[PDB]
Amino acid sequence: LEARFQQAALLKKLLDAIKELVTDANFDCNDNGISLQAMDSSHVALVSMLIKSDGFEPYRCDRNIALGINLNALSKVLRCAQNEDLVTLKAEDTPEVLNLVFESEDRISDYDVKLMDIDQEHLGIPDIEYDATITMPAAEFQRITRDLLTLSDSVTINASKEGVRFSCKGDIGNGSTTLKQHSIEISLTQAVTLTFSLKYLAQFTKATPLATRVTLSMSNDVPLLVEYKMESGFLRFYLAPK
Amino acid sequence: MLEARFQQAALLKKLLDAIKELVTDANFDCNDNGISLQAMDSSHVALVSMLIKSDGFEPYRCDRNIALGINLNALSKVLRCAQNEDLVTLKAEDTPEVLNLVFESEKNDRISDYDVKLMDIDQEHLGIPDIEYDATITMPAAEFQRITRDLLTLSDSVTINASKEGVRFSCKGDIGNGSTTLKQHTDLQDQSIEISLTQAVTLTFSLKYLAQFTKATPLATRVTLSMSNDVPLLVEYKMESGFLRFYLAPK
Amino acid sequence: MLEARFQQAALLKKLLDAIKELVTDANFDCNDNGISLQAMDSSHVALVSMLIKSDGFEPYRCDRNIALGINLNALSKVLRCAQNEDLVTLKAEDTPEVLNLVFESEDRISDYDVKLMDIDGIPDIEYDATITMPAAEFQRITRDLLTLSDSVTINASKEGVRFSCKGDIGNGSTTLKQHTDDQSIEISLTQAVTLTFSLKYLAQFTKATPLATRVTLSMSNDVPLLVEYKMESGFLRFYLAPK
Amino acid sequence: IQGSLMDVGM
Repeated sequence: LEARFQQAALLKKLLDAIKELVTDANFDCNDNGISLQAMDSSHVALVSMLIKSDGFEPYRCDRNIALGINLNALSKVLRCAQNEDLVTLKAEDTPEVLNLVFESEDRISDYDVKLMDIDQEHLGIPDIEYDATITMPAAEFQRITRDLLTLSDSVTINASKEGVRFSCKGDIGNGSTTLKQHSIEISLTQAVTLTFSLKYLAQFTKATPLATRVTLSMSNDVPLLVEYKMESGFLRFYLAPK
Repeated sequence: MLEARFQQAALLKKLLDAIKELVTDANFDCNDNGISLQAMDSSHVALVSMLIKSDGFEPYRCDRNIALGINLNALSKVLRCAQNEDLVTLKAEDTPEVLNLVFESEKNDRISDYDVKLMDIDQEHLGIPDIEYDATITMPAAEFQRITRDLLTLSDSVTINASKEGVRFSCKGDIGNGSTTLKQHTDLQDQSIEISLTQAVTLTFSLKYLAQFTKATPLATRVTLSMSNDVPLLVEYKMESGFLRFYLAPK
Repeated sequence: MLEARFQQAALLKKLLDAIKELVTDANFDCNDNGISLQAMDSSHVALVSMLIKSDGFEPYRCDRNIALGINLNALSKVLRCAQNEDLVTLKAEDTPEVLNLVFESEDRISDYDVKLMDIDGIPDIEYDATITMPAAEFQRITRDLLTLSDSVTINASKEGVRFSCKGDIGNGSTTLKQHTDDQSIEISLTQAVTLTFSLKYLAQFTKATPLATRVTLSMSNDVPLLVEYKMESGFLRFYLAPK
Repeated sequence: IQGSLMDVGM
């Protein structure tokens, strides 16, 4: 395994989004790229990463490898890189250490992160027909979930012709913000109404700096899909309703 | 029925930021003239008086006279859900058990609607009628903030001397002691220090309170302090369409 | 009777910011050549030596040699009441029980009195290796390494100079070579030196970063490291014992 | 009260 990124800031940002929610995970490396799929401690939410090999300069993974990593440890080490820097990931003899090298143009830093052993599993993600979907500024989805969380633990989300509606009830009082089809795109095939923990949605919005747009997809009694799309891949969160 | 709309939501936010640390619960007294608030701190040392005139509202209408009891943190939380750019609209009923707020992008994308539970507050009158003050200063709100900030790190109290010779702020504390003094001085204008004296005055005040008053700094680039012997200090921040005033008892 | 005036109050602020978290109380020893300070940390691991020469003062006058015992937080608090633009003036009477400061910027004027207290040898050396580099880089490296471990080991050879960690997270090294562009990394070696130091202390030394764009580290085996920040009109130096 | 993804297929 040898993979190099143009910019170290985008690796930093991914880990910032994931690490609060997942402490340990396997990074599954292929010819197609590096991917990650994991649950939170409580099996309520699921994360799926994909950085395609397109987003690497000299990217090369001969055989298929799984790298078990504490994501805090990785984040600490990634903070030692400047945003401007050239990251290089290397994994050579044993899945016992992951090597990172940061450079610019101009000096060199390099670090080793101790790996661990995690288990293989396949939570199958039934791909499907989402009755309603919204896409909007990532910034605004962040603003709303931030603000609602200060009033209560849960939000309920209504999708209809009226537009899409986010509702609270808490001790302070209650209320709602609603968005219509103005940029905010909507597509409902039906109406859907579900309730979710704002603790989890707030953690998903740490992905805001990876993409200026975000996409929420729903169907009755089916986990919500929050998707942040990037070039050369994606980050996705699946959340079970209450 | 009360319906009042503001061209901006930021000023509302800023008012509540200045008041809420000092006053936890208060009645907002709504009239034909506008919305006003008058309240004491926990310890009855300081008094706040708000006024947003009906001038600062677009379709303002308050038929009868109403008093809205609110926890100011609760209100501040809800007001933070509005963008600075947004169009606030306050609505109350004749009961009333709740205050309604609606923030419209109005530019125009999202619309948010909240209800804040009210409470019941003792409609107690306090008295501070008008006075002409022996000395008054106006200066950059920012400097008054700087000085009180800095002096508070040295001691609990400041003494203030007004005279022909400028205004003087003095400490004594464990670290040591000292003073800053401001002379008459004109910039030709927000940066100027205007003084107006009919009689020399010297009083001592808690810097804990003055520090809390300086959270109003973002409401106005100029601030006005007014004094007379054995009479509460008046710190005033003036706005288009009303004012915020703090009265502080000397030690 | 001491009277000394500075152009800029921001420089006095910055010195005290660098020193105060490492030394709580110290004597400022004033004489004809200037004002100087030499002190240890609580644990006798590190030593600070200040020098503001009389060159860096407008009317400077210290009749006789005196020692001013000061709590450095107290002094820092008071110095924070001065604008960066302001004109500091230090005054101490023949007694003395208090140090007087006056700040003026043409014109508010402020003046303060700081209560004093009573408060209680450097072999000069030629060092086997020395490095000079951007103060900013030495700060970044020590900042970054400290997040991984408590100690760094430093190797000097003609391979360049190397800073190494090992910690629970894993480990790191960064290495600097002899590049010549105040961005140039200059190295000077008479023989190879390898020592280990607490990154807690080095991190505290890097609070001096705003006093100077360049920094100089000097080493020899079994001899305290010398981190030096040079200013127009004097210097600030840290000596650190290896582990 | 909250339910898990196992509850919705998975």
